Amino acid sequence: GTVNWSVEDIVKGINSNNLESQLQATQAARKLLSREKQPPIDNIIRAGLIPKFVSFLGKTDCSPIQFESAWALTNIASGTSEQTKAVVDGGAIPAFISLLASPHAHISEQAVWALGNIAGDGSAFRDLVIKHGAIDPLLALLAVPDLSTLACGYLRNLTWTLSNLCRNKNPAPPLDAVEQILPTLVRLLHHNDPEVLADSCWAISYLTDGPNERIEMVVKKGVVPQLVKLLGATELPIVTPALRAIGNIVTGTDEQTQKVIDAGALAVFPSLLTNPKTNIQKEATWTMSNITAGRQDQIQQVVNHGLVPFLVGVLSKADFKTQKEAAWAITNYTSGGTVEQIVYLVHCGIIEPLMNLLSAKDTKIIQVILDAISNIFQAAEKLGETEKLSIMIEECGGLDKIEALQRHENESVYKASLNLIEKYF
Amino acid sequence: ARKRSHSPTKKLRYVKRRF
Repeated sequence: GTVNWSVEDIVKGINSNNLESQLQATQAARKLLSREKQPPIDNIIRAGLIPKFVSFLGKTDCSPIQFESAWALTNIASGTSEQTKAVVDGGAIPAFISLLASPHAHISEQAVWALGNIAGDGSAFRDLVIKHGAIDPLLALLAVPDLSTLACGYLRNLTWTLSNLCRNKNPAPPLDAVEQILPTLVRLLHHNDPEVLADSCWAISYLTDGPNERIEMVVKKGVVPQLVKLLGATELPIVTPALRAIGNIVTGTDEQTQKVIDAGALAVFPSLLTNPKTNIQKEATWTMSNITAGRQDQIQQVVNHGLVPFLVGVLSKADFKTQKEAAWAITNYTSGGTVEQIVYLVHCGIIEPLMNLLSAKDTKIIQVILDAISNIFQAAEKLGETEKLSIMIEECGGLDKIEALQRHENESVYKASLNLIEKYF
Repeated sequence: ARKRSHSPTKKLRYVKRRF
């Protein structure tokens, strides 16, 4: 009945003065915009239909046309930034915010979804949705004693839209908006649905991707233990955002990092640092690199949890990006560590893989490795065992690699290699 | 030894079409 209409027929129906004809044409538009392959969004926009749909959003007496137009506009807003902008330019934001209070749950859900797409376009539309007052009604939709009474799809859509309100930087979301959203986010972070958990973790990861004051806003809510628990989940879609959030948090101050450690995060890293998903391994090793950049007691907790052998493992075999993160972790470790910690590192077998990685073409990883070797040599000097370390490097085939780097294009690599050769070889 | 922040996301827009 409303299937496979032409845009011409849709226009004729919507331009009729008959609300039922308008409803049928709007539903045909919705079905066109819901097709799997290349929905004709641009044709619908060029036909001038967005203002009509937006006006239909306000037909409180015809809830079906509200729903159909909300769905059509949601799918238009799901397209390119220009198509989302076409929806915003038609006045859709305040109309959808008004629909958030609809007594019909499917209409409220559709408005939530549409605002999620609009905010997901970027920081400008995110902040514009916020300025029009979306957060209060959105959060009111979740003000129930037990989230489990809400329909699963409804709650998932609310969580996703809230996550888009937390997303993007340059600028980051307004501080007052983040403080307004965070308590509901914590509650959602304790929900049992895997998709709600995943999107809540993503929102926290966004909110912690910034300066230390944003991180502090988050960690003062006490969510770090829940994030560690989720770090241990079996569902990769939960572990990925949980790990991103924990890594962001350990980019902060030593005290925030210590909050991560105290919550028991390090005990999860034997599995994370051997995870079959390359992205998990890379992100876990980056997190480790930022933990080894911390205090000597924090390096010591890395040692106690038995993680140095796992760093040697990643450095020995992993995708190259993860090996680069591991090199960074080793260099930070040797920069901040005691002499005893550095000798422990050597005793775990770091030198041979660290030397094998000097065969790489990336200049940055070579510089990182040369810095680490210099630090290890400084510790050896403090112990008077520099000759033993030199022999160690020579047996690995590393002296050849260093003396070869003496002929490298980068000045820093050149000078560092020559300095090592002159002082210790 | 300084902390290193995460790389900028290359996914700049997050939108969902309702099928």
